[PDB]
Amino acid sequence: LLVTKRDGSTERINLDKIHRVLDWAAEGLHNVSISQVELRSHIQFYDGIKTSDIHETIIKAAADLISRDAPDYQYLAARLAIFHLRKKAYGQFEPPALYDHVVKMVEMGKYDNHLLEDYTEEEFKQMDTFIDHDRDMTFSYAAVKQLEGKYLVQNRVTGEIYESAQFLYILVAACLFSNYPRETRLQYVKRFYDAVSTFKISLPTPIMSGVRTPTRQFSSCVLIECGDSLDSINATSSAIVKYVSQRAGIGINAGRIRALGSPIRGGEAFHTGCIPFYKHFQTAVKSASQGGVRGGAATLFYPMWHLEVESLLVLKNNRGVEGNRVRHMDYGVQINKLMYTRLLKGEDITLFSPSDVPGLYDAFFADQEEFERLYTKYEKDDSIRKQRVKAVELFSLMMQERASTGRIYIQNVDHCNTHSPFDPAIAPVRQSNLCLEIALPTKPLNDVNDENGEIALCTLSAFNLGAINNLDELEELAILAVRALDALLDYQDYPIPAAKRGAMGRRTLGIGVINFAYYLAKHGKRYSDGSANNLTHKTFEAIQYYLLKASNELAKEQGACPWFNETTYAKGILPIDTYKKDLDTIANEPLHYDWEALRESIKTHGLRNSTLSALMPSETSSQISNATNGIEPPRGYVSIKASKDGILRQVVPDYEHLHDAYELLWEMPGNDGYLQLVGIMQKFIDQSISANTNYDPSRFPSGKVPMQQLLKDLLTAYKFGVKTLYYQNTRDG
Amino acid sequence: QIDSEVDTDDLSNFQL
Ligand SMILES: Cc1cn([C@H]2C[C@H](O)[C@@H](COP(=O)(O)OP(=O)(O)OP(=O)(O)O)O2)c(=O)[nH]c1=O
Ligand SMILES: Nc1nc2c(ncn2[C@@H]2O[C@H](COP(=O)(O)OP(=O)(O)O)[C@@H](O)[C@H]2O)c(=O)[nH]1
Repeated sequence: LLVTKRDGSTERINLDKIHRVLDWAAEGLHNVSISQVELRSHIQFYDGIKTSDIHETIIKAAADLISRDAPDYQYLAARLAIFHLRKKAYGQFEPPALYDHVVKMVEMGKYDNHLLEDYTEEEFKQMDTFIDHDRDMTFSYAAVKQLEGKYLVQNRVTGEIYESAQFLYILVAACLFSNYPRETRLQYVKRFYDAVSTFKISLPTPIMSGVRTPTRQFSSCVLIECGDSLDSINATSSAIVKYVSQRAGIGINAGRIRALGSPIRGGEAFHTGCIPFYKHFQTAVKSASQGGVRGGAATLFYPMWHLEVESLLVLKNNRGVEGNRVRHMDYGVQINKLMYTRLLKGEDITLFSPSDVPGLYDAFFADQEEFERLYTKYEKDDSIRKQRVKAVELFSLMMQERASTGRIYIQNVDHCNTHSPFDPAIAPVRQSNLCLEIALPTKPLNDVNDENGEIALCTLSAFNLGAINNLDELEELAILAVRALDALLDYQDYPIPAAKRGAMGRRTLGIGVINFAYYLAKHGKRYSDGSANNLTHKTFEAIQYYLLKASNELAKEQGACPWFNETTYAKGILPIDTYKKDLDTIANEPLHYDWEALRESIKTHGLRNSTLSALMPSETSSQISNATNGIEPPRGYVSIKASKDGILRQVVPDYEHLHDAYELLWEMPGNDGYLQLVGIMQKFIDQSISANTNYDPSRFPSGKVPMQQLLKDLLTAYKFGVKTLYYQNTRDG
Repeated sequence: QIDSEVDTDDLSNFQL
């Protein structure tokens, strides 16, 4: 059996060497058969097979045995993969010295040159002693696939990988704390590196692949508000094109655009509608996409009383004339208490065009008393153009469309402003983002470079709840997370004036969690019966407490954010003072942290960041740490994903011992349990949460989800202070 | 599949 090498030279097969590596990789794993792997891969060998191909074959062999019954194959495959990547980058298993590596990469143009200016060779020597390359042996197969696929520095054309996981982690840390005083700089670098290398803190895909390289584009979320004017419509559109070329998710508020038929310039023109403009936003969003579908996503918001709401509600409906359909954008309907009350009483809802009702739109977000006043006034005013619809009809039309597409989202505007970090009089929250978890203030532009406009941006990350022993571990973790992301806000580039304005003014952050499901599993709690309410309350109090502590400490050191005076925090108001009171009936856990000490310290020294927390979905970050995604229950014990190399399988964390503890997604009898946990989480979260709603046809008579049930769950969510609602999953069975 | 049947008399009691 002849073997061919990298230079294309022939050597004789050495089956004992292969076995050694397999043995190595298996160390410490349970229920994995080395022979099983050898049988399956040896049969595909042949005379003159390249060495790389042998590696791929054994890797896949291992990978194909991943299962619930033997989840440690995930690691057998992983380690084999890691081994192969080491040799692929360094030409041996052992990684080079940090300094040598960085020098080589800087010379090749793969790493930023500032790294060498910012740190001395002695400092790089010191950093090398922090690194633990044996941490590469703790990844799961799925995780290594992601790492190799979209994180590790590489040549996309030639397929060459230039680095390994541990250099990624150390250098990310290096970059983010490069402007720190020399007395504390490396202390912070080591602590952050440990956090992320031992999976305690999860960082977003953009940061993970970019920080350390020459780029400066790290923005993933941008919220744009569009005024009712051709200049603003053009500005918005221009802004989206710039941002989607750089991979940012976009949240667009286009609620002010006047309705179809409305007058233009007087009576010399009569509006064309919003649809046309919506279609213009869609092409802007998809402007940097392969073909015109792929990547670049956006969620467009509008009030429920808009005059064109019935046409807006069915924009993604897959059945209709092309000129009345904007299918490739998700929508977020904005509701408030008044609208829900009309439904409960079986009354009508009046539809108005924003241009015809002075003060109404603003009141909708910042003052519910004033909104009701104005709203009833204008209903009776006969000079105002309006339309009446039955609240049950509108809610069902909306819910039918949300049920069938899964992508018609809700946003409770009152909850977003009565319980938030911002003062609604000065900086109201009028929209959300792509995934409905960000909620930041925005101002319309009159031109792309308008400096008086405001585009919201948000930097994200997350805490791995399955990697901490006790909740007081979150103090260190919050320090590292806040400090690193605040440094990033000054590191990255801002293509549009208005976006820099918001980032430097308010320095807003969005830190959330991953691995919730696993966490609940190991504490013997479930989602559906209410058994996790108090633990969730305890857990989310810790997270918010320590995050505010971190941000507050940072403000002492480096000054609060410019526009800190527009926050409720500035007035001594806290998350615990404005939450939805109904919550008291479903959770009795006490506060365990000193919120009153903190209240005073915030008032006095302020916050570096106007917002700190936001619960977001995560697929890719969770994969790297073999964690359940965000706060959602797994759909099953094993995840299957498609790849060029083969089928990727990932087994939920500690399946061996917790299989009966988990509560799979379709096992829950309803949404109540989960909706209560979201409510409890929203007590303490600055922004919002990407809540889902899930329905299974086979649990209902005749396999049809009753509208009654859909409306009931909507109301429940409103009752416990839920700000937004993301996807609606319906089962395919 | 959904069953579009809304009972407004049942929802009316709900407290927001
Ligand atoms: C001029 C014009 C505007 N529009 C719309 C789209 C915009 O949302 C909206 C206003 O943009 P503009 O008409 O430029 O705004 P303006 O301040 O001039 O408005 P007004 O007419 O009240 O003085 O009108 C059309 O639909 N067709 C037209 O021919
Ligand atoms: N990673 C990533 N995030 C995006 C992208 N487009 C938008 N986002 C933002 O990223 C959030 C998704 O959560 P994140 O933790 O980044 O996801 P993950 O890292 O890809 O699993 C959304 O709320 C968006 O605002 C994208 O292409 N990739």
